[PDB]
Amino acid sequence: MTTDDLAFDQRHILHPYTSMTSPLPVYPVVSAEGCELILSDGRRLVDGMSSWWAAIHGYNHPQLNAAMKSQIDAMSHVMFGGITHAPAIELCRKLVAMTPQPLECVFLADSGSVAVEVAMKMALQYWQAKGEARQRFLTFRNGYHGNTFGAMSVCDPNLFAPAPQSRMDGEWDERDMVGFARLMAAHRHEIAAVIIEPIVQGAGGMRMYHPEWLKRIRKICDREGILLIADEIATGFGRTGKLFACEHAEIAPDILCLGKALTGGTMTLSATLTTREVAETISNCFMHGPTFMGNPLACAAANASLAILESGDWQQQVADIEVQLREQLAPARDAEMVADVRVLGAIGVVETTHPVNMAALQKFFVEQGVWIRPFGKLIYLMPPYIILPQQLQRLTAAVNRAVQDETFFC
Amino acid sequence: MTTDDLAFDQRHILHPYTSMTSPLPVYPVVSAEGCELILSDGRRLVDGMSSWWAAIHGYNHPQLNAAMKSQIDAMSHVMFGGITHAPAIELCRKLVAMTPQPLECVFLADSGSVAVEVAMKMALQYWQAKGEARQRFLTFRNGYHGNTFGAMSVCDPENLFAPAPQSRMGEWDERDMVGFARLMAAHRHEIAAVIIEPIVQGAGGMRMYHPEWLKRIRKICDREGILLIADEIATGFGRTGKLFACEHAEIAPDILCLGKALTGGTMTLSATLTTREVAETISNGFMHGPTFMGNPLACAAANASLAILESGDWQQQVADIEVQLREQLAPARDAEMVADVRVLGAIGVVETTHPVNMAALQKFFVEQGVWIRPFGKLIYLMPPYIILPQQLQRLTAAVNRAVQDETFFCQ
Ligand code: NA
Ligand code: NA
Repeated sequence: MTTDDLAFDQRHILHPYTSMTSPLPVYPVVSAEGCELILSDGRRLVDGMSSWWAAIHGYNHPQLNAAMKSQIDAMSHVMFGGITHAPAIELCRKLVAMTPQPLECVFLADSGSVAVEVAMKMALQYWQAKGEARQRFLTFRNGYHGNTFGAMSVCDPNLFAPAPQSRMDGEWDERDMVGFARLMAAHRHEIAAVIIEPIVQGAGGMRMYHPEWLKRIRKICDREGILLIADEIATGFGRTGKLFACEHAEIAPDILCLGKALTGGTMTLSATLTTREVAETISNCFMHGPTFMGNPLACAAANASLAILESGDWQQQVADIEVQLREQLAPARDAEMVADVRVLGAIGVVETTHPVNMAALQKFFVEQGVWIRPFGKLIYLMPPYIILPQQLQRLTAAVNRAVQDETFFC
Repeated sequence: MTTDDLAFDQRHILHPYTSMTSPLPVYPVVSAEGCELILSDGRRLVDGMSSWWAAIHGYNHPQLNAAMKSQIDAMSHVMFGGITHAPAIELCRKLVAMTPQPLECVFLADSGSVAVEVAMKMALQYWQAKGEARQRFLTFRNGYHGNTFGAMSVCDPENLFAPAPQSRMGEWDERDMVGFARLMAAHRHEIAAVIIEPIVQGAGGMRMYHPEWLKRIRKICDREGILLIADEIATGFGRTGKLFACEHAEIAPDILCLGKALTGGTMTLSATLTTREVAETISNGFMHGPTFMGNPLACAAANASLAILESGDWQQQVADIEVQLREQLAPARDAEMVADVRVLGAIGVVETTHPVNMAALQKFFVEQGVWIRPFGKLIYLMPPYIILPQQLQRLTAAVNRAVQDETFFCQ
């Protein structure tokens, strides 16, 4: 990559959440292996982000590589309309078996937002088939479910209950419920579904709430006849310490959305699983179909990623990561720029009192030989499960150092 | 693929537009090469669909394959936030260079529907930035722009819907404009953008209309200061006989959407291009970012796919496909089940008077050693540009056979 290459990027290529008139530096990566990103100039960086949740087995993993290459030798893509193939079947089997008993019907899609839209369309068609006037969704404030038109309608600015005040680390307080009870009482009759991110509210605040909330929501839904949609696009596949974050409340949703880590972070794929009751009611078809539904290559990558998780090794890896993050992020509770430190599984969050200075903190991080990407008042880690203790220690040392003074804040 | 495997597919895997209470048969594909799909039972089928527009170079293409394998060797994925990489830069260079001059800012995304949602959002953020109350989109009836909620608000039934373009790809009839002008006069103050598929309305009826429509729409938008969104997710990359269908009218939109054939049908990827005016104007007031934005593997596949097109061979491959389709579909105009026949580039459409029987028709095609996937009252062909004449002949003969009587119709 030349500097002329980098100039073209600034002038012509839009990047996520960022100006075309004031783009900040972007770093050129040429390759990646294990837990390291390799920059154009040869510098190797320990990845603390898993490229946004997804790369749980890291990069250039031999099992993912082999599977993707083999699939390419067979066929990279073929349409799913009237057709089926081994990768899609092998994947859907693993998905049905690893999720709660009632979730046995699979709608594969391309992106998470699209998987959420499918979930919403599923809830709307469901009630319409019963002849009921239910077009409204009840969600939490601070929630995040995607970029698209429908996904945006249930995002922190339908009906919005307050964000869950009670914590995963701490105690349950009953006052938390008053707002969601008030909303449901007033609206039980027009509500099609409650859509929520279980335990961890990712993009909306990296909040971790007490599992009693999920227990409570599940019973209220059962009682009123209302559908529950669990958005696990960020939480699935072992990130919070359990395979799926719902397991934390011992509950099953009516509709489950998955993505990000599904393919081991090699390429995009998503899935929306539901119950037979929902799947059959709607057909009495579900009106949906992305062009690349069931992509064999993305399914093959996903199958190999799940096979690595079938060993169970991730449980110990994630538990170890949890203990190391708690121990090593704790000192930050004492720095002047930190407001809160919270860990669950392989998620380590240091919330600050003032917002960060993106360009400056990013450079500091790259200088430390680590890749860490902050947003707002949050400096967080979500590393790959195969990260070595030495590598994890480099990440926490860098975070602890960043919050030592106001050099990198505002 | 065992039978247990096939049974699990039927009871647990949703397929596009198709019931889970009354599922219809599906065919197990184990591999694909050239212009052929290979079933589990060993049967080879000539593909007439390009896996819905996308696989313009067929399957197991040695150049596409080596490119993908090489990128997997470097890295299949890395986040695009704060990071850039060779595959995305090379791709955006090609996209900017091959599209009309004003289109120079690229937003890479995953699926077509998302690319469209991005365009709509751009149009809204834009007027908001200029401080204009503009929240209506004006579109054509019979349009298709994707499956997400925003995309559906401009799919044929609050937005404005002008009558479906009547003049055919045919002489022009000024009366065709009455419905469109009326809406414009009444709501010109409130319209954020006009959004249409150029020349070919795909999923909404495989309709083929007159390029004068684009000249007029471009001129009217110019005059009122309204944004023009051209959805070329289906028509892009040579399909209609020109590189982009907008070329038929030698017009440039303010916003351009691309997908499907962008990667040569190896994996999903999409892109929305717009002008500097739009990108600078939503910037001095863009709120979008899919997780896998800029995915290196998909970008590498698109680079190798665009490199094949760089040779220019598609132009004559498509011209020859068009001559063959017109000649070989002509006999369908003598069949009792046909309502209309129309051809443009490597697209051949036989519209029927009654809806097809999917299960029965699909099986018939498979027995003829061809893969053709109809829908509603349309039996159409969009083959890979590399299809051999003997292969295209097998497709057109199967279509002609299918429309001779009631057999494969209704249900
Ligand atoms: Na299950
Ligand atoms: Na251009």
